[PDB]
Amino acid sequence: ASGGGVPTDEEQATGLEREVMLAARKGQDPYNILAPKATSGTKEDPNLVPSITNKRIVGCICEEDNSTVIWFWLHKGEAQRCPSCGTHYKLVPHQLAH
Amino acid sequence: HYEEGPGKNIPFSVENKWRLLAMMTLFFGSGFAAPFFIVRHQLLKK
Amino acid sequence: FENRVAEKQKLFQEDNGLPVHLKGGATDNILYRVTMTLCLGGTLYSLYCLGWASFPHK
Amino acid sequence: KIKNYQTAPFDSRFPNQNQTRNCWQNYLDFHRCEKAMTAKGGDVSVCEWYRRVYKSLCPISWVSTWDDRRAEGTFPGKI
Amino acid sequence: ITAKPAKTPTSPKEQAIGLSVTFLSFLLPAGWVLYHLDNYKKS
Amino acid sequence: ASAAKGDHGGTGARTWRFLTFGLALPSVALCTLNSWLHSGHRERPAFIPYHHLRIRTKPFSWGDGNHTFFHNPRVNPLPTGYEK
Amino acid sequence: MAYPMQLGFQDATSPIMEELLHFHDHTLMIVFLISSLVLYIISLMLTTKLTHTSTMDAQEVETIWTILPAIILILIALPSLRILYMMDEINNPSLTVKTMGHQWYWSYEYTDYEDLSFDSYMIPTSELKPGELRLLEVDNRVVLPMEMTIRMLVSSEDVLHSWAVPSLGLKTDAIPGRLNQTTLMSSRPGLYYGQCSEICGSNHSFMPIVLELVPLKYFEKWSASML
Amino acid sequence: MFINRWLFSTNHKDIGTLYLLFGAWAGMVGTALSLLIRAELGQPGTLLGDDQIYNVVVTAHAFVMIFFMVMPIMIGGFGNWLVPLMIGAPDMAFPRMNNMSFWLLPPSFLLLLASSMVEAGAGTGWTVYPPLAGNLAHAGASVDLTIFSLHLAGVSSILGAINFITTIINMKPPAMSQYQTPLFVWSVMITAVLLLLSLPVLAAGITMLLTDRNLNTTFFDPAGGGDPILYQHLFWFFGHPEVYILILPGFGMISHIVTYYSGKKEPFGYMGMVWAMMSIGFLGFIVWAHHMFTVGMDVDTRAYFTSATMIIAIPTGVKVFSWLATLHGGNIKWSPAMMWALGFIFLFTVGGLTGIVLANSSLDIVLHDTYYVVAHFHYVLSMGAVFAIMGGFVHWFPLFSGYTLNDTWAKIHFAIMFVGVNMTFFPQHFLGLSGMPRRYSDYPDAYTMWNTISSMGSFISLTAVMLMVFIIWEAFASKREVLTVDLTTTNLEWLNGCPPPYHTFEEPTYVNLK
Amino acid sequence: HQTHAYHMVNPSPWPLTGALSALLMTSGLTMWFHFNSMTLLMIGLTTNMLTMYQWWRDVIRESTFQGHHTPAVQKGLRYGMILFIISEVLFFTGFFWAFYHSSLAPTPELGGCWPPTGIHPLNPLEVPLLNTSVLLASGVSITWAHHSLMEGDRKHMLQALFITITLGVYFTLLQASEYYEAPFTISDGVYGSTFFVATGFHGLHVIIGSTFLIVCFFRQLKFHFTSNHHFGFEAAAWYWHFVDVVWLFLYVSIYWWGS
Ligand SMILES: CCCCCCCCCCCCCCCCCC(=O)OCC(COC(=O)CCCCCCCCCCCCCCCCC)OC(=O)CCCCCCCCCCCCCCCCC
Ligand SMILES: CCCCCCCCCCCCCCCCCC(=O)OCC(COC(=O)CCCCCCCCCCCCCCCCC)OC(=O)CCCCCCCCCCCCCCCCC
Ligand code: HEA
Ligand code: HEA
Ligand SMILES: CCCCC/C=C\C/C=C\C/C=C\C/C=C\CCCC(=O)O[C@H](COC(=O)CCCCCCCCCCCCCCCCC)COP(=O)(O)OCCN
Ligand SMILES: CCCCC/C=C\C/C=C\C/C=C\C/C=C\CCCC(=O)O[C@H](COC(=O)CCCCCCCCCCCCCCCCC)COP(=O)(O)OCCN
Ligand SMILES: CCCCC/C=C/C/C=C\CCCCCCCC(=O)O[C@H](COC(=O)CCCCCCCCCCCCCCC)COP(=O)(O)OCC[N+](C)(C)C
Ligand SMILES: CCCCCC/C=C\CCCCCCCCCC(=O)O[C@H](COC(=O)CCCCCCCCCCCCCCC)COP(=O)(O)OC[C@@H](O)CO
Ligand SMILES: CCCCCC/C=C\CCCCCCCCCC(=O)O[C@H](COC(=O)CCCCCCCCCCCCCCC)COP(=O)(O)OC[C@@H](O)CO
Ligand SMILES: CCCCCC/C=C\CCCCCCCCCC(=O)O[C@H](COC(=O)CCCCCCCCCCCCCCC)COP(=O)(O)OC[C@@H](O)CO
Ligand SMILES: CCCCCCCCCCOC1OC(CO)[C@@H](O[C@H]2OC(CO)[C@@H](O)[C@H](O)[C@@H]2O)[C@@H](O)[C@H]1O
Ligand SMILES: C[C@H](CCC(=O)O)[C@H]1CC[C@H]2[C@@H]3[C@H](O)C[C@@H]4C[C@H](O)CC[C@]4(C)[C@H]3C[C@H](O)[C@]12C
Ligand code: CUA
Ligand SMILES: [Cu+2]
Ligand SMILES: [Mg+2]
Ligand code: NA
Ligand SMILES: [Zn+2]
Repeated sequence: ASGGGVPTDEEQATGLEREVMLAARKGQDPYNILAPKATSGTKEDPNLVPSITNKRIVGCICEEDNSTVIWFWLHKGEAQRCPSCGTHYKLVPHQLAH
Repeated sequence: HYEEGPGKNIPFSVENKWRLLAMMTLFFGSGFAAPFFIVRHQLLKK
Repeated sequence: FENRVAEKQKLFQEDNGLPVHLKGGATDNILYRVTMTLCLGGTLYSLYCLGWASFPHK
Repeated sequence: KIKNYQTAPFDSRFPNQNQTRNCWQNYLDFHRCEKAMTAKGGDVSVCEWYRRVYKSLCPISWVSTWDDRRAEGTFPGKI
Repeated sequence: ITAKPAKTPTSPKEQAIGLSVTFLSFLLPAGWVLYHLDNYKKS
Repeated sequence: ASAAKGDHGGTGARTWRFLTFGLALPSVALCTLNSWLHSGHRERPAFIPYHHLRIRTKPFSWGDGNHTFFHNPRVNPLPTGYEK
Repeated sequence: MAYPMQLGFQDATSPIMEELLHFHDHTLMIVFLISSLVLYIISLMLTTKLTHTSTMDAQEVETIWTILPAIILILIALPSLRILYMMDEINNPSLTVKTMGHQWYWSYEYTDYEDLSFDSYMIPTSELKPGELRLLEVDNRVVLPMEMTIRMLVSSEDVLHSWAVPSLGLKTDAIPGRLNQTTLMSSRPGLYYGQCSEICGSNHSFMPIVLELVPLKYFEKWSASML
Repeated sequence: MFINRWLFSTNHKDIGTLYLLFGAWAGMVGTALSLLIRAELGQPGTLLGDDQIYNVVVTAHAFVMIFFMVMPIMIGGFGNWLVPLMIGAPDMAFPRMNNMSFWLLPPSFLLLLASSMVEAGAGTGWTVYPPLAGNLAHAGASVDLTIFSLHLAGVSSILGAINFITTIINMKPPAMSQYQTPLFVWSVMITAVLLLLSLPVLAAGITMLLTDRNLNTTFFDPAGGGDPILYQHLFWFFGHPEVYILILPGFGMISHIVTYYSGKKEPFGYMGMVWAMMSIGFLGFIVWAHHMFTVGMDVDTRAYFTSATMIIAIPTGVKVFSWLATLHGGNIKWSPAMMWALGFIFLFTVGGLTGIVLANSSLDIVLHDTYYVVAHFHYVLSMGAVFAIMGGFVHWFPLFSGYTLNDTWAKIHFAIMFVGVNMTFFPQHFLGLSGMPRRYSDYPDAYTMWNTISSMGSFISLTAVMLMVFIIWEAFASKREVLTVDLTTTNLEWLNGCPPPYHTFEEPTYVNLK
Repeated sequence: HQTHAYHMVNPSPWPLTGALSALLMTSGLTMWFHFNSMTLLMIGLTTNMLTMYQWWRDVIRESTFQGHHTPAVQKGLRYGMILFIISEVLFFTGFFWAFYHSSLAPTPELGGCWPPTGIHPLNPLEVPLLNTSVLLASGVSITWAHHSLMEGDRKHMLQALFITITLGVYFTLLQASEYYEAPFTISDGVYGSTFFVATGFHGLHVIIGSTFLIVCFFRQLKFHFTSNHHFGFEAAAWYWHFVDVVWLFLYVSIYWWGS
């Protein structure tokens, strides 16, 4: 009535599928599958934006339910503020693949 | 990889504006002329 | 039967710069050439047919 | 008798633009009546109203084609 | 929008040439067919 | 409806195999019995050259152009009637 | 028929066509108003140096520009449907005439009493008599009695055609295997023109309709002579 | 490398480019056909002296403009180029299938040109109604080649619709809801949904015509119990959604252009715009029989279709007034693109309103199959779609190429085209009200004046088209490279430079959930 | 290097070979229908099979062998298949509309009745009923196959899938026999027209569905599927259910109500 013989993802997943699977197991999100949660966005508590380079495009939904998204490049260095609401963002560069 | 930037992300060359003029002229010109020649074809069959 | 997926994963992940449709080996090249030859030849033949059918044979 | 017909009157069974069935129905009725009358020994003149109506409404080519088919034995309608 | 000056400027003379060539590429072939219409009709 | 059986406490592979061999296949066996019993060639009807049937507005691109694709001489008459 | 430089509808020959003229006037007024208002507002928005670029609230003006159009549509729909149903009213005709479309001419049949029928072809331009209309004249006209309700039955013996007479507000497609009904009623005597209104091939532009409306007495003698 | 890049592409930008090129070429074919139409009608009498040829020209003109020019440009061109950029996606969901959607078009176009070359062509009207399109009135390969052309174009669009819907639903930043996507993206998704549902019905219908013509079926043949009216239902069931499919992406681009040149960060009443497009899409599936008011339909059915059709004006009105409300209080930039958008708003409104006149079955009895209908759709569809395409083209050309156009030349082009299209089509309202039938190669003498003026206006538009080609040439010839673009904070597609790199968003955007 | 989970596909020649094969098959049908030749059609059908083979072969290479199908990619493929099936439903809708239009208002040429005069319909209680139990049963067996795969049972997955396929083949064989035995043909008016074109397209779909299941069978034999990642099988099953439901509508409409 029952038996085995069918591989599992743990045994057979490869390439990027395997990476996303193992990273998710450690609670990490190297392939940006999840929406990051916002900090208070102040000068002292800026939103930390990971990047593998020295600039990353940020999209700011200023207030919940706004249909307009404010887009801008966040560069490495001092924290920048959203052109519309002023909330702070700071780039935290490099790594991903060891 | 492929070339990138102005004049490089297209299937035709814009290196020479006169060769380009010739290309655009054949391209758009062939399209506009086709119906006239199809009508001519049909008139000459009978 | 035995599971030989890992062998195939190694073959297809081999860093040789080959696009996936040719990464299996020499056979991929042959099958591709057969396919493209039939497509291009058949298309030329179709143009020929169109030329033939475009005129009346009274 | 009871006639004095100008043209086929409005028939509540066929009140719309498509009058195909009105013509067809009256053609069938005339020929069904005509058959019953010539059969059981009677007068075809009772079938007159249907003949007038279908003659007024039906295209000549339809009536003609249907007549030809009844003769050939290929008329699909039941008479 | 802001842009830099033309890398290969097209002078008025050059524009007159491009415009003329363009108009001619559309008008000549069609003009030819239309002119010879009667020659096609019954021949 | 709910059928007339029961399980539902957990629909798994065992349950679906049970349905395959206990209901599905037996139903197919019964219908196969009923069909290969009610078969037997029916006496073909008299031919009447009805105009709405045996349509021919352009010859078929095969054979002599007058035979349908899966033409059965026994039951499919041509526009002129059954074949020899 | 249409005359040179005509802008609107041909003069109404029947009461229904008059009805449509009044309804079109009503609708066109609304079309003029709305399009001019839109053009006006475009020019109003584009002619001031004053600005207001911050976020604007919408759920208030959207009521106005949703309720107003709805009311205007009902104001158009009411008279529209009144005419639609009016056209449909049972009228009981005094005569039934059938017309069959053919690849490139119309045939007519008056079979209420006698079996009268004939073909109606366009008069070639080379054979037009002085003062006759190019592409509109036919050899045999559709003689009909004026001031009487007539039932027109339309069909075809080949492809689709469409029987139309603008002055009477008529257009009924001629479909093979189908018998379409429409009623005709001319308030005046005269000649009324129309043209095939469904592409039927090479000579679609050349199979017109000409109705000749005369008093009943003349219509009867004509029917007789046409047997 | 050339073949790999341009024949084996899996890149959304390159594929959008192939589509714009294909559409521009098709536009030339479509324009020539339209000039042939107007030349035949330019003076009383016959020019071609062969009305079957005239009918073939009218037929091909419609197919080319609709299937090869408008759809490829709006959906395949602007859609492929802009949709992934506007949502920060790395490419389309099925980048390889996307390439086949493109490559099915040249063969489809070849089949259309083949049908006009063999036999006497398909002089059927783009509606291809039987029995005229049947194997007796149109014997030979022409109509079958036309049916096959439509099959290929249909498969191309259906696969494209699946691609766009999947891309728009599945590939937005994790934090972006559907209510945070730009209006163009919404316009493309709704268009894709209509394509997905309507094209298969057309495919069923034309397949039935194909079998009636070649396998002795009689779906539309009364002799076998069929009905020509059935084909009309199946055709128009697809046909009405198709006209909305042709304008929806235009509405999307108009919203962006108007917002952009009004110096606004967003369109007025965003949710009302989304609602309006969805309602129009929905209502567009329940009004088809307004194309059949003279076929002999029951009066109640006619009253229903009259009413349902009119209701579409409500959601459309919300869009029109919202565009005006977007202009309100703006720092208006009088660019060539803004001019096209303003011309669109006005010309579309005019055409839409004559559509409302036609919605009334009573009046339609008299206006059906006359030039009033041709005037109606050349305003909403021809001017509407073409003006939206030109506005979008001049607006995004610098993004696609990295070069700027000469603004003065582009304003001149707009001016000429505006005069040309109005002189060509406005007089057609008069011809329609006075009774001139559509699909006619000649007309009774009374109609001479308006047809003469209309054909003259058609030449003015030809002058605009030739000028357009020159303008594009001049841009590519001078090479004025873009430096700065305003309002990028609310126009993401411009944020990666002009032109953006082959691969964009390799590292996705960062968007907080809060 | 990318930091998103989506698939950037290597430049491929398949979209072009596929498009050309479409041209060859359509040109081919025209050459066959009018210039009595099947040369173009044959080449077209051949290049089409070759294109599908290589294209789907590559999708297997990209997923099973290279690991490009992350959850985001698989989610998109789910939407793609659902949308594809929806377009197929609408295609059949046109044929059901054609059937109902003709049958609900039989014209005088048919005798003003349905079925038309001279048409003797098949008994819906005979082979049509058998075909119905056959597809319904394959719907049960494929569900068993699916649960076996998810439960990691190789042998029973293969057994259930085999049974499903045999049932699909049985349906096809029965239908082919019905086609040969039918006293009416596709040329027998609108009755034969609607019957053969609708059941004919359905039959084609059964063959395509069976082929897809056979592909899954061999991929399973080769251990491609894991107990948790097997979209090809899921798509095959969704498609199979679609084919099943279309049959139920055909059976109810054409075979039963239309008799
Ligand atoms: C038919 C083609 C005409 C042939 C002429 C070409 C001659 C080549 C000699 C050869 C001399 C070699 C010179 C080498 C390099 C430059 C020339 C080029 O490589 O040669 C070819 C290239 C380039 O194309 C050209 O050659 C010039 C085109 C210039 C276009 C300017 C467009 C400006 C508008 C902006 C568009 C969006 C881009 C803007 C944004 C920028 C992009 C991001 O094309 C392509 O490979 C892809 C285009 C595919 C499809 C487009 C329409 C086809 C319709 C076919 C249906 C037929 C049905 C039967 C119909 C049968 C007919 C009866
Ligand atoms: C080139 C055409 C020349 C026509 C000359 C007319 C000859 C008059 C003889 C002078 C002889 C006068 C005596 C005749 C009376 C008979 C009345 C009637 O029985 O016949 C009734 C007919 C006749 O119509 C008239 O009662 C006259 C109306 C004329 C309107 C002219 C607008 C002109 C705009 C400029 C060029 C057009 C392009 C603009 C586009 C306008 C959008 C429609 O009604 C129609 O159905 C025609 C129009 C139908 C649909 C269009 C609706 C949208 C209009 C938009 C208005 C925009 C205004 C902004 C201003 C526009 C700014 C651009
Ligand atoms: C871009 C393409 C497009 C669009 C968007 C439309 C939009 C509309 N069309 Fe048109 N139409 C065509 C393309 C298009 N059409 C084509 C190609 C044909 C003919 C095909 C052929 O036969 O070959 C056709 C045919 C056609 C017919 C058939 C006529 C006949 O053959 O006899 C009808 C019938 O009702 C009609 C109606 C409408 C209506 C009511 C709208 C509505 O959607 C318009 C709504 C818009 C407005 C009304 C303007 C904006 C609104 C306001 C400013 C608000 C206030 C307004 C009011 C209160 C009224 N159209
Ligand atoms: C999108 C649809 C579209 C477009 C743009 C046009 C454009 C034009 N059409 Fe139209 N036409 C139809 C769709 C369209 N038409 C349809 C559906 C029919 C009905 C056919 C039938 O009855 O079966 C028809 C019928 C038709 C008739 C009626 C024929 C008859 O009844 O006998 C006439 C008559 O004047 C006409 C004229 C014209 C003219 C002069 C133009 C144009 O010349 C006007 C100016 C527009 C342009 C010149 C387009 C320029 C665009 C480009 C070149 C693309 C540029 C590309 C990029 C920037 C990327 N058309
Ligand atoms: C011309 C026709 C051709 C088309 C046929 C279409 C599909 C059929 C193809 C193959 C099907 C048959 C076998 C499949 C292959 C191997 C099966 C062997 C597995 C087995 O033996 O399974 C057993 C089931 O019995 C089984 O087969 C039993 C299987 C038989 C079931 C149907 C037989 C009916 C017998 C009479 C009863 C009818 C009464 C009706 C009652 C009312 C119903 C509600 C359960 O055992 P286990 O110990 O828990 O299992 C351990 C691992 N195997
Ligand atoms: C065994 C069950 C499975 C059915 C299919 C198997 C074999 C047939 C070959 C191809 C079928 C594929 C699709 C169906 C298309 C037309 C209907 C075919 C249904 C069928 O096979 O019907 C047969 C007719 O064959 C005919 O004409 C068939 C003539 C064959 C020519 C095919 C014509 C191709 C037309 C295809 C158009 C394709 C358009 C597709 C559009 C896709 C969307 C863009 C019935 O035979 P008959 O002798 O009339 O009656 C039986 C009397 N003893
Ligand atoms: C066929 C049927 C259709 C026909 C006609 C419909 C046209 C409607 C005509 C008028 C609409 C009246 C709306 C009233 C809004 C008042 C405008 C205003 O003044 O705009 C703002 C209000 O926000 C807001 O409503 C947001 C800004 C304004 C809100 C409305 C803007 C759009 C108005 C219409 C735009 C033109 C398009 C009309 C379409 C026909 C100003 O804000 P506050 O004063 O709080 O702050 C300023 C700081 N203080 C406090 C120190 C003064
Ligand atoms: C004779 C008369 C007319 C003939 C016209 C024939 C036209 C073309 C014929 C040749 C086409 C066959 C070639 C195989 C196509 C496979 C497409 C496919 O399978 O496309 C997939 C997407 O659609 C999905 O899922 C789900 C969708 C699957 C689509 C399957 C394609 C079938 C094509 C026919 C469609 C007919 C339309 C039906 C409606 C009537 C995969 O997307 P890719 O971008 O490739 O990869 C993305 C990678 O991440 C994968 O690892
Ligand atoms: C489902 C939505 C809500 C329902 C609201 C109503 C809208 C559509 C209802 C669908 C079913 C209606 C059937 C009613 C039958 C009564 C009409 C009838 O009897 O119509 C017949 C044809 O109906 C036919 O095919 C009808 C066949 C279909 C026509 C309707 C088109 C819709 C089809 C596509 C829908 C896609 C949805 C996807 C499905 C999963 C025949 O033609 P008549 O014109 O009658 O000829 C008689 C004349 O001689 C008298 O003058
Ligand atoms: C004589 C017979 C010839 C008749 C012509 C048609 C012939 C065959 C059609 C049958 C189609 C076979 C399709 C096989 C697809 C194989 C590739 C596949 O199934 O690819 C899968 C993705 O799904 C995917 O693209 C899903 C792709 C969906 C494709 C299904 C489309 C059906 C095609 C219909 C075309 C005709 C339209 C009808 C005409 C009117 C790969 O992902 P997984 O399975 O999760 O694997 C990954 C795991 O191993 C990781 O652990
Ligand atoms: C709808 C789009 C069409 C727009 C109208 C076209 C605008 C004018 C195009 C000019 O083209 C031509 O002009 C000629 C006449 O001026 C032709 O010459 C011809 O006529 C001659 C003299 O009259 C000869 O010298 C040559 O043999 C000759 O063929 C002819 O070939 C043609 O190329
Ligand atoms: C509720 C929904 C979305 C609101 C939001 O979540 O932001 C909004 C968007 C558009 C609105 C609709 C449009 O504004 C059009 C209509 C306007 C009338 O004022 C009320 C009904 C009306 C039909 C609106 C109802 C409702 O308020 C809608 C449907
Ligand atoms: Cu008869 Cu047009
Ligand atoms: Cu419509
Ligand atoms: Mg019509
Ligand atoms: Na003329
Ligand atoms: Zn912000």
